[PDB]
Amino acid sequence: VPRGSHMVGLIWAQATSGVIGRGGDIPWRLPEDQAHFREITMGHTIVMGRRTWDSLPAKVRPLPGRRNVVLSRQADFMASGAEVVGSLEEALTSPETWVIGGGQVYALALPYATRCEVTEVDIGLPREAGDALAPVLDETWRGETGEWRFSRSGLRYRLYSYHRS
Ligand SMILES: NC(=O)c1ccc[n+]([C@@H]2O[C@H](COP(=O)([O-])OP(=O)(O)OC[C@H]3O[C@@H](n4cnc5c(N)ncnc54)[C@H](OP(=O)(O)O)[C@@H]3O)[C@@H](O)[C@H]2O)c1
Ligand SMILES: CCOC(=O)CCc1ccccc1OCCCOc1c(N)nc(N)nc1CC
Repeated sequence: VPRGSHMVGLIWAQATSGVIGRGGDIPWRLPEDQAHFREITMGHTIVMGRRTWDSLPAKVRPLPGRRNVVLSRQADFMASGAEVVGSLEEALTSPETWVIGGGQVYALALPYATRCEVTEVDIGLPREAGDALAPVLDETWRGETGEWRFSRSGLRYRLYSYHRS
C-alpha cells in the first residue's frame, strides 16, 4: 500500500435496530468496544459533531493520542483541546480520518468514506423519537463479519470491518 492517500473512515456501535444514541448518551456500556474504538482511531484525526463532543465527560476530552475535530455551526464554540470547523470541507484533510459520530455527522461524511468499522450490539432497543441512528449501508460496502462474542457484562456483540473503492 503506497503512501499518500486520504482515507476517510466511519466508526460506530449500534443496536440491532440501528440505534446509536439516546438521551445524549450511548444506551449501553461495552468496555470491549471502547478498547476497539481506541485501537482503530489511535494516532489519527477524529471528527465528531458538537453533540458527540458534549456527550464526552470533560475529564476525558480531548480523546488522547488523536487530533480532535468538532463540527459546529457556532463559530464561538469552546472545545478545549480540539479544533472547531463549520463544515466537513476542511475536516477531511488528514492522511487518515475517522468520523466518530454522531448520527448527523455520519450522514454528512458517508459519501467520502471508504471504510466503516461497526460494532453490532445484540440489544433490542426499538427506535424512539429523538434517537441518533446509524447510517444505512448500501451494497457497495464489503468486508468481514466477526463472530459473536460475550462481553464481560454478558452483552453479546460482533465486529464488522467494511470497505469499498
Ligand atoms: N454508538 C456510537 O457509536 C456513538 C458514537 C458517537 C455518538 N453517539 C451518540 O449519538 C448522539 C449524538 O448524535 P447526534 O446526531 O445527536 O449529533 P452529532 O452528529 O454528534 O452532532 C450534531 C451537531 O453537529 C453540528 N452539525 C451537524 N450538521 C452540521 C453541518 N452540516 N454543518 C456544521 N455543523 C453541523 C451541529 O452543531 P451545533 O448545534 O453546535 O451547530 C449539530 O447540532 C449522542 O447520543 C451520542 O451519545 C453514539
Ligand atoms: C472509557 C471511556 O472512554 C470515553 O469516554 C471514550 C469512549 C466512550 C465511552 C463511553 C461512551 C462514549 C464514548 O465515546 C463516544 C465517542 C465514540 O463513540 C464510539 C464510536 N464512534 N464507535 C464505537 N465503536 N464505539 C464508540 C464508543 C466507545
